[PDB]
Amino acid sequence: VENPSLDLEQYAASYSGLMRIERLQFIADHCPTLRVEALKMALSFVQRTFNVDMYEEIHRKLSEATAWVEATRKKALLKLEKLDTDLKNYKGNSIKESIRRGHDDLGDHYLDCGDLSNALKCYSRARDYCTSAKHVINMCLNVIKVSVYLQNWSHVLSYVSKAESTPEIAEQRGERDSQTQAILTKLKCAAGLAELAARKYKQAAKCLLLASFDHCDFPELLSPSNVAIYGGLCALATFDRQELQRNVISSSSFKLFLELEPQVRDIIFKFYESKYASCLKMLDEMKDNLLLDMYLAPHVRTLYTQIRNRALIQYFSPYVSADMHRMAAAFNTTVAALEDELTQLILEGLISARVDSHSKILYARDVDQRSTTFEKSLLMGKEFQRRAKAMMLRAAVLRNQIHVK
Amino acid sequence: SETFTRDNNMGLVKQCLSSLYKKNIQRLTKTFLTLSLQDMASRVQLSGPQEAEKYVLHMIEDGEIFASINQKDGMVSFHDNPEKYNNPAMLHNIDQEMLKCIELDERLKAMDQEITVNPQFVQKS
Amino acid sequence: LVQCILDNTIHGRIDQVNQLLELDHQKRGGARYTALDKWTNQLNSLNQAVVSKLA
Repeated sequence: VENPSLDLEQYAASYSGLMRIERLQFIADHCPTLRVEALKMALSFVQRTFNVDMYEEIHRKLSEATAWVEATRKKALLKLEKLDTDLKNYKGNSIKESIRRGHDDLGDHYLDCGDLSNALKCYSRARDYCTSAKHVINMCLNVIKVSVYLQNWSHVLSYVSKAESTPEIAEQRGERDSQTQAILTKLKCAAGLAELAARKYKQAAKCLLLASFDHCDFPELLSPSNVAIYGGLCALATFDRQELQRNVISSSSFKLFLELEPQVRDIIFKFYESKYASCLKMLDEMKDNLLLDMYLAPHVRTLYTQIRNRALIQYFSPYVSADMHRMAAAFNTTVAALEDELTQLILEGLISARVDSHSKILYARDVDQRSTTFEKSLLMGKEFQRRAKAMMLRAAVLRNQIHVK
Repeated sequence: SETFTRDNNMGLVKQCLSSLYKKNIQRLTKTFLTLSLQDMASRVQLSGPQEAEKYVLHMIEDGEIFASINQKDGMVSFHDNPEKYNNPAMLHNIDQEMLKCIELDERLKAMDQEITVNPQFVQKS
Repeated sequence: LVQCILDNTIHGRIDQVNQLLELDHQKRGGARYTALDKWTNQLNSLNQAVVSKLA
């Protein structure tokens, strides 16, 4: 599936830093005619990211499917021993301050080379050596950032709730609105990523809309370009009309995010304005691009289904009888195909209507409260009488001591 | 087939096959006001509008469904209007069920009065 | 009309096939049947509890 509509000028400016190389793992499978160009930039890229055991992975993957180079890998391995020398000095001093200060700066470094297992174990044992309120604040950012890389959330969720409640709700006033690095914006983005991966789109949107663009420019946790995409897709699928208007359209904080991507902004506005033919068309074009997003690929199919289902319910809400020819056109589908979609919606109970497949008109169904109440009350009486007469026979077999040996 | 015939309940299983068609047709009433005989036969797998017409007609005769057949357009219309619970016959039905509950209550009260007068009882209470 | 109905500022529905707007001058005090529904639901669970008290 070739997608030549992708504007490389905009995409190259959307990601910055380490996220560029990670995307190419899946993209390079079906995007030829750039291997020679990639080698040109590879002269200044082989030394970058301190790759040691990633180099063997890339070349073996395509070779198994369908020595100047090997010299670089062998030479770079010697640098692994040099970094171990700095660790010895801190232990010899036997000073708590010296170890604590250098630990935080050294902690970020093991992440780059690839010692994920070693770096994580340090924070677990260092918790008992931290007693000050400040030391509590710093470790929260570190453990969440590392755990995101290895894709776990059971530990993250446990510490997220405790940190916000145990110290008297973030020390009441918040310790002069935190330090220079505002952590309040960072946990909101982290919570959205954690809840989105937990198949909880409603909570992910809520934790993503409460973010300020002025303090949301960290190219380490999540790109700001797709923050609007995540916060818009999740809110569109889960939030109702009251929640969408109050939390998205009228939200001044989220308006700045929408300026980054005009496509997602127009999709949400068209959905609000009951313009479904145009809104769904833009979603179809964007669907292929979202499939390449690492945090959004598995949720694309379910989010699109929820958005379309919400559109179908909202379309028929102001109608007591709707033409199926106009309804099908508004959803870019045929009358016969739309009839199958409405059959599942009515059976599930999301739409209270019936389909007249002679003139192709969807008639809203108005239930009768009096008739419904009478029939369910008589059914309850019939079931109760059967149950009572069955147990009054059971009292006979229990009294008479009847059983099978 | 061997298991069901060995247990001698052959025919009860065949009634399950026929009741599945009725169950599928009854589900059409929860979604449609008017369905073509051909279209209905494709959803319930009856393989023919003539077969669907006979299946629907039998259900109306037995009272399992509330529908009518229109041969002018080849359509089946579902009339979901069982009862308005206003006729005096509904009052008669209510008092028939009420009398059953009253008689049930009389037996329940009488049998616990046998427990109270039991010499074995009240000795352990 | 669709925007007003979705915003709950107009209480009515649109009959598209007839180009009509039927308002909602209905829905009187039928809360008696709603109360009877709760009475029936509570009774439905009450029979099961009494019959299945201990064994």
